[PDB]
This record gives sequence, C-alpha cells and structure tokens, in this order.
Amino acid sequence: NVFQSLPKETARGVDDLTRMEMALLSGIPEEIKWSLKKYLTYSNKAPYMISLRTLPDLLPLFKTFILPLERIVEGLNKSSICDSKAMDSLQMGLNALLILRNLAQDTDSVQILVKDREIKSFILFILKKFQCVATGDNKWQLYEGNATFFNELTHYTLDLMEAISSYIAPAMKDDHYFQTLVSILNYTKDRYMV
Amino acid sequence: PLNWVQGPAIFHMLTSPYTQDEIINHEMNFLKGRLLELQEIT
Amino acid sequence: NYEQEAQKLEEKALRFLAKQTHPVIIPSFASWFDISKIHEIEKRSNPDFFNDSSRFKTPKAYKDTRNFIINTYRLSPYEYLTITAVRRNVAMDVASIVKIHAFLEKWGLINYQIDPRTKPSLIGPSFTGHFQVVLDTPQGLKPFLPEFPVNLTIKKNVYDSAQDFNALQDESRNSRQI
Amino acid sequence: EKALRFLAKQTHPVIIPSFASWFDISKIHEIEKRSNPDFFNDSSRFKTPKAYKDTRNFIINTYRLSPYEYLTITAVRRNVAMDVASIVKIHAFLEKWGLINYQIDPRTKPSLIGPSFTGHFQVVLDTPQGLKPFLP
Amino acid sequence: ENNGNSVKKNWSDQEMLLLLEGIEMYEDQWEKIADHVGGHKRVEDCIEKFL
Amino acid sequence: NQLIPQAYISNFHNRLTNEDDGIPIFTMGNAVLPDLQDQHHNPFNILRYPKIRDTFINGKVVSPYRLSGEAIMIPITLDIEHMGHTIKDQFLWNYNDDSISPEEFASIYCKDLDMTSATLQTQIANIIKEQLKDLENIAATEIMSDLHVIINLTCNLQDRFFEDNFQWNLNDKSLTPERFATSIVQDLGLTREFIPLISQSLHETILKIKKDWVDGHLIQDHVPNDAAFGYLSGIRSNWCPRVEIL
Amino acid sequence: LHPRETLTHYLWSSKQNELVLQGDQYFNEDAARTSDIYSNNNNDRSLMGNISLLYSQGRL
Amino acid sequence: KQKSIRQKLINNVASQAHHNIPYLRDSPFTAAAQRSVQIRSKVIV
Amino acid sequence: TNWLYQHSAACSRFNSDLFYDRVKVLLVDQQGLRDAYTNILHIPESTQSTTVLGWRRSKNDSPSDTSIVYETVIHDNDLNKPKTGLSEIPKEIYEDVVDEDVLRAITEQQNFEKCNEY
Repeated sequence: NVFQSLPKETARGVDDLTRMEMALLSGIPEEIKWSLKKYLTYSNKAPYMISLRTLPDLLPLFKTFILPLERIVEGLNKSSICDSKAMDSLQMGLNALLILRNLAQDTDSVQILVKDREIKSFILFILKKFQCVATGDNKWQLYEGNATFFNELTHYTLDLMEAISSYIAPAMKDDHYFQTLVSILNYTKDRYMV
Repeated sequence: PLNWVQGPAIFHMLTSPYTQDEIINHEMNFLKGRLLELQEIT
Repeated sequence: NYEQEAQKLEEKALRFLAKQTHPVIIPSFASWFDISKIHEIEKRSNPDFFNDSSRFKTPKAYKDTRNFIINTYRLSPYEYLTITAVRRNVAMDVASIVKIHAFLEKWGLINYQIDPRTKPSLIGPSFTGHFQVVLDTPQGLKPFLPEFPVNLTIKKNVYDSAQDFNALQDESRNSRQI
Repeated sequence: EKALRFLAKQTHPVIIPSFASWFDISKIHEIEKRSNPDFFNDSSRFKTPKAYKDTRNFIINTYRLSPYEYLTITAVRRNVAMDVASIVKIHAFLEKWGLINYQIDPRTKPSLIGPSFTGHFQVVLDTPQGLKPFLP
Repeated sequence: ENNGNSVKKNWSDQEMLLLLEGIEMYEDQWEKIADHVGGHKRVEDCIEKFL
Repeated sequence: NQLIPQAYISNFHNRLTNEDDGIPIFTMGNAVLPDLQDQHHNPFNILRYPKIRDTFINGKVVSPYRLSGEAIMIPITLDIEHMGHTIKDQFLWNYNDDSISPEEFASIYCKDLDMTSATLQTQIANIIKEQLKDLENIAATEIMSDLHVIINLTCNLQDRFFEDNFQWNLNDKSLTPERFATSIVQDLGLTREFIPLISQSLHETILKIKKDWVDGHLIQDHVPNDAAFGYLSGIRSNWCPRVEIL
Repeated sequence: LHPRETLTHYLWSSKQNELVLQGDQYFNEDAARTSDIYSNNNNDRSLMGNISLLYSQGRL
Repeated sequence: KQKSIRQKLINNVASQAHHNIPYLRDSPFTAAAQRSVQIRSKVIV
Repeated sequence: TNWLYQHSAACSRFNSDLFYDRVKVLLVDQQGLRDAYTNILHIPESTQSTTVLGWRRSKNDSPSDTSIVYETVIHDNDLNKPKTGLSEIPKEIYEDVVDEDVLRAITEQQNFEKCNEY
C-alpha cells in the first residue's frame, strides 16, 4: 500500500540538467564528455534554457576547461600532443568554447561574459598568439601539425569578439583588440573572417 | 523555485552526417512538425 | 592445525558477513566514491575536518561518520535515512553532521529517489571475469595460535548475465523454473 | 622495594617483540622523554616523572598478570590516580611499541558497537541510458 | 515435453522448433515467442539465438 | 520489474512512537533483522521478520528535504512538551559555526518527528537562541594553571543511569571528551546512543568548571581526591564507571 | 629539434590512424550474409550487446 | 526474415558509428565535425 | 605490603570481568543488537573486516562465455604478527634508540604495516 503513492516526477532518478551539472562537477571525463555534448546540443537548440542570466553558476564550470588551454597554445609551436589524453583536455576546452560561443548571441548571457575580466585576457592572448602568425613572426613559429587545432580555435574567438565589441564601444587609443585585429585583417583570405 | 516542466523538442536525427545540406530538409519538416503542434496550444 | 585454523577462520567469517539481498543504485556521476579512502571531492566540500581548524574536526572522525551514514543506509536501502536517526548515535556538532548528510544526499550516495522498474539494463564491462573484492582479516576472528598468509574466498557467486546481476539472481531460477 | 615481590610472585612470563628492545623497565631514556614529555618538563605540579614511573610500571606489570587479555584503559583507571588525559597518553604509547597489547587473544580487544561493513556488496549504476553493473 | 530444461544457451530442438513455430505464427512479439519456447528463455536470448 | 525503489519509505515517526523501541524523544533463526542471514535472493523472505513488514505496512512515502578557526562546543538541551508527548534530547552546538540556522535545524528536526507544526520550529529555535546567547562567552575560556579537578558525572537514559568518577585536567586539550566518551562505551559494551550523551553531559560539566573559573573566579585547586598512587603521594584511584539500573 | 616528442607522437598517432582506418571492415556483402559476426564474437563484443538496448526502444 | 532483422540490426548499430566507438569519437576529424555541425548562427547587430 | 598485588590483581579481575560483560551480551546471547532509530542490527567492529583492498580481475575459462563471476576473498600477511602500529610514529623519534637492529625492527614492522595492500 506504500508502493503505489510514488511520485512520478522523481521515479527516474535525478533530472537531466543536474545529471549534466554533476557530470562536469565530478571528475568523470566521459560524463564530462557526455554533459558537454548535451550542453552543446542544448546551446544550439535552446539557448534560453542555459542562458547565463538564468543560470549564474554556469560560467566558472566552463572556465576550468578554457583557462588551462592557454598553455596548450603556448606549447603549440612544436609537436606537443603525444598522447590521447592531452588531446582530450584540448577537445574539452574547444567544446566548452563553442557552448560559450553559441550562448554569446542571446544578449542576456553576453553582458555577464563582458563583466568577466578573464575571458577578455584569454581572448587577447589568443589574438596575440595569432599575431605571431598573422604577421608571420618567428616568435612562436606555429608547428604545421598544430595548425588545424588553431584554425577552428580562432574562428570561435572572433565570434566572441564580434558579440562583445559593442560593450567595449568605449574603445581606447591603444586598444589591443583594435591593434591586433587590423594586423589580422591584413592576412586572411576568408570571406567570412573579413 | 522549482517547476518540473517538459523540455523542448530537440531535433536529434538518427543518421548523423556532417554537411549541412542533408540536414535542412529534415529540419524544415521539423519546424513544420513542431510549430504546428505548438500553435494549437495557443 | 593450519588448515583447521584456516577452516575455523573461514567459518566464522561466514558467520559475520551481512549477506546482500537488496541491490544498491548510485547515480552515474557519483562513482568516484570508495568506502575505505576519502576522495578529493569530499576534501574540498567538507574541508573543516581537513583544515585541522578545531580539535573536533579530523579526517578520521569525518571518515567514521561518513561510512556510518552510508553503511546504515546501504543495509536498509529502501528506507529514506533521516538526520535525527543519525544524530542520536554519533557524537558531533549538529552543524557538521548536516554538512556531510547534505553532501552525501547531493551526490545521491544516500537518499536516491528512483524507481528501477522504469529503466532498462546494459552490459557495460566484460561478461567473464572472477571479480573478487579483497578483504582484510577482522582482528578478533584471527586464530589464537599460541607460539600463515592464508587467503580464503568467502562467497562465490556466478551470474549468467548482467540481468541477473542487477536483480541479484545467482541462477536461483532453477528452483523457480517457472 | 614494593614491585620486587609483586613481579616475583604472580606474574606470567614476559612476551616482548623485537622493536621494543630499546625499552627499559628500570628507568627512563630518550624515547619516552620525547614521546610524552608532559610528564617531565613541568606541565603541572601533578605530572612528575616519578608519577610517570609508578604508572608505567603498574601498566606493564598488570599485563604480566593477564597477557592473553587486552589490558584496557578503564580497568587500569581503577587503581591509577592520574588525569585520564594522561592515562591515555601512556597506554597508547606502550601499545604503539607493542608492549602491553602485543600477543593477546584477538577477540578480547574491545571494539565499538556499530553497523556492518558494506564493501563486498553489489552496486549498480544509474547510467542515464541503463543500469549497467559496477564491475572494475 | 513439459518439464523445465537444462542450463541456458543449450537450445534443444524442442526449443528450436517452438521458436521456429512462433516466428511462423506471430512474426513479431518476442514475448509471445519466448513463452512458446517454454518461458524459461529470455527475450534477449531468443533474438540472440535467431540471429 | 520485481524491484523495490531506492527511496519513499520513512517509517521513523511510528518507531519514535512505537513504545517498545527505547527512544527517549517521544513519550505519548532468532535474529530480529537479517543483517547476518541470507534469504536466497527472494524478497518475500524479509517479510517474515516482524520489524520489517511493520515498516512496509505502517510505512509512509516521504519527499527528500533539500538544503571558523576553532569550534566552540555548547551542549544545548531541548525540553518541550507538545500535545501530551514531549521532546527530550541533548545536542552540542558549534557556536563558532553559523552555517545552519537554529530555525533551519528546527524545521529539519520537526520533519523527522513528522510534526511540522511551524510553532515548534519557533519554540525550539527560541530556546536554542536563548541557550546560545546565555553561554556565548562561557565556553570560550582559556583555562591554564592545571586545575586538575575531579569530576563526578551522571548520564540519564531511560532509567539506565551511568555514573563515573575520574580526575580531569582541563588544561591540556589532548583528550577529547567525545573520545573519552567512546572509550567507556567500547570497554563497557554499551550501545551507540551513549556516545553523544556522555560527551554532551561532559561539555556541560566542563563549562560549569569553566563557569566557576570565570564567573566567581574560584580557583580551589586544593587536593583533588586520590588514592595515594599517582599525583599526590599520600602513602604510596578514585572510582570506576558503572551503569546503574535504578 | 626534438626527436623524442614527435616520434612518441608518431608512434601514438600512426597507431591511432591505424585504428581509425581499421574501423570499417565488418560491413561487406558476404561478410554480413554469413554468421561469423553474431555467433561466438564475444571477443568482438561490439554488436549483439545492443539487443538489450535496441529492443528496449522498439528498433528490432 | 532474419535478413530483415539483420538489416535493422546493422543499420542501427553502424549508422551512428561515432558515439559509442571510442577511437572514432576521439579522432581529430570526427570531434571537429561534430563540433562544426553544432555551430549556432551568428546574429547580425 | 600486599597493596600493589591486591590492586593489580583486582585490575586483572576487573579486566577479566569487563571482558566477560562485553563478550556475552554482544556476540553470544543474540549475536548482535538492534538500533531503535533505524532497523539495523548493531554488531562489534572486531568481526567486520573494516578495510577492503583492491579488486582482482580474471576471465572465465571458456571463450565466448557470458557468465559473470563476482566474489569476495579475505587477505592478510602471515596472520600472526599483530598490528601494534609503529607506522604511526614519525621517523625522527626512534633515532636515539640505543641499537641499530631495533631501528631495523621498527621499520620492518612499519613496512609490515605498509604492505596492507596485496
């Protein structure tokens, strides 16, 4: 008689949003792989659900994948990725990049990304590393085996820069974003990038 | 504040290609297949 | 004597085993936990025992009431464990015992609301294998021996598939060969 | 002068391991002086080294009266007039080096009441697409 | 015969023909095939036997 | 199918008010439980035990409730009579910790009692906010100079009164009184319910010897009574604990 | 410059590319019409374990 | 009849081919392509 | 005289009496207890195998087999040396021990305590 009044909304375990949230919170990389695959699916299909305005404690959960990627860009001048595990942390940083790229076109999750003063320093580091190649600098001679990892990486960086450029509309005189991008504009042959 | 709400219909297609032109015809039928079922609720 | 003391230890280890009759379901994210050792997720979530700030907050006394809550939940799995049933038996402050009980309920290690009759089953790891947890000899069931590294398998158990592993069926369906 | 007749009459023979060969039944030396130094460096008017001497001699000699029984902390507290914060310090120290609880019956060591140990239990996972077993 | 058979994945010709009768009978409903074998065989084993 | 759910049974308030289980919270083979006996993997065999189908028939379905450098331990007594039955227990309180409010604890406490009357939650916490504020600077003392007092201790648990006598030095903090509470129960063979109650009745005894040191400042470190074997050489202990069944 | 961390990279990646190119071999015409895919291939383990999942969704 | 089931078995376990097979979902070209199809559109102004 | 023997024999009799008080009620009379707050059979921890070592992986003998063999096993090192822990002593304490073989004897029992894993 006590096993007929079960609540139907919780008879399946926990819900999928917490199941993705506890997956990144755990150290399980396949659950991290699964939840990031679900987060990118939900970013492309329903950005109102995982907006930073709705979920405020979603921004550091992606920062711990993208902030350790700066070393991989620093080591990208040579054959660095010998294993399938440093490749895996590289893919998790690139996966968390596109979820923040897809959620930066919502206009309520963008200012919260603007007020973070750490993504813009990461953006500047990627642009400065791209300024080694866009000028052709022998400083950080990009390894030719690591160019494809860097091509799609700077494609989503420009999309983040395109969305937050109106919030740094008080541009400075020596604006490092303005200075690098006019050096980048003298280099590419992509119609989309121009 | 908790609200146990139903999630949105996410267009997850069985065969998974990589070029976009094999997705839009099934996605346009998905948009017809989802908004018409959503219009009658209003 | 030696095989007799090995058989005497094995009989009294069978006498105190707490044989399993209910399966235990944990969520897929909370598989980082082990009974013997303290995980680093617990050392960053309840650090007051590991900071050694007060004398009443040690990693030993954390680990004791950690395993006490789970062992009193795993032996009565279908019953929702409460805080007041735990607080009357353990000697800690009310603030820290709420911290660990909420931490174990947040990860779903205790009090996991689920009905397993509405979910399918899988065969993830390999079929074959002689899966043995390696226990230690309980000090008290050791022989007297007034004056020998004998390991003994307590419970052998075969499972024709994972479906009888999840239902804890030990091919006892030959009796109920329906 | 008092423990000489007591050690001769009703004491069972001494069982002592190899790692406690530094131990001196007569006096103190640097191991006990650095392990629990509250009995030596004037922690109170109470914890004199002579009170440390009488208690560490009473603790080891009662175990000579019952070597196959665990000489517990509460039983020696019946006839040791010391702080219980100081009785535990000596009794854990001599048990640490295997003096007073080395070769006993393993079942007369007192253990706390409590629930059973669930480590050999069979656990299944709430995988988001099934109930696959937990087999590492 | 009406008695319960041996340990599974043996698939005697009574179990094989009663499986073969049901797919000619029903063409689906592997619950209705598994009891037609005798009910001591799982749904997950008859399809594993048929393929 | 044929699987029991992992939750939705909280038959605890009925065992709080079962009148055979020795619970002091409320007033108004041959084993009992198969925690050493297998059942050959048939769940109907657990219905033969009388305290288990008691939880299947009289059980309920619950919803799960969802939620500093030195701890100051203050034992808090809670004595509230409430519609015939009373509420009688004791618990320490980390006064330095404020992570849980006493109103949050009282809403937690009256849920496992299955009361949830919402005025017990006020009345429990108002007593807790009383007894924390009355003892806020009496358990934070800094006692030196080797007081070395003797302590008589009594513990009341369902006419099974425990009593001991021992010399306690409340100058060295090496011996935790909870650890001292555990060493008695391990050696005497008592149940786990005496682990909190001896420690909770000793911290109150400690803050009473702390009290006379800070309120009236009576030192009175004059011959803690012994039996001429240890500290004070009279001729060259006090007592031993016991659980008296009155 | 570095003979170490491009040959360890080579011995891993050429092993990885040997895995990826050898991921498509059990899907030929007469490789599936025979029964050396389903029978006794628990060393394979890849298919005939999904029948506990594909039937649970009605895929047959 | 078993041909139709084996048609429905092979074309259900192999039509994905990159969500369960680990060395294929940990390849560079597949993980980039599964990322590339999930790129949401850029909004103009 | 007859003070030091009479107190210590009373201590050994009380240690014998307290052992006879704790061994009967827990293990011999009803073989356990029962908690009042939760329906859990209480038990002494001395007969419970408190720790657990790693797993041991194997295979079943026949190829193309589906049988899962989950089991358990006890383990100890020689079952005769007790666990008087010298590993809970820092390495600086026993360095003014008067001998050198005792420093070996402390560390060997420490290494005996450190091979709890198999």
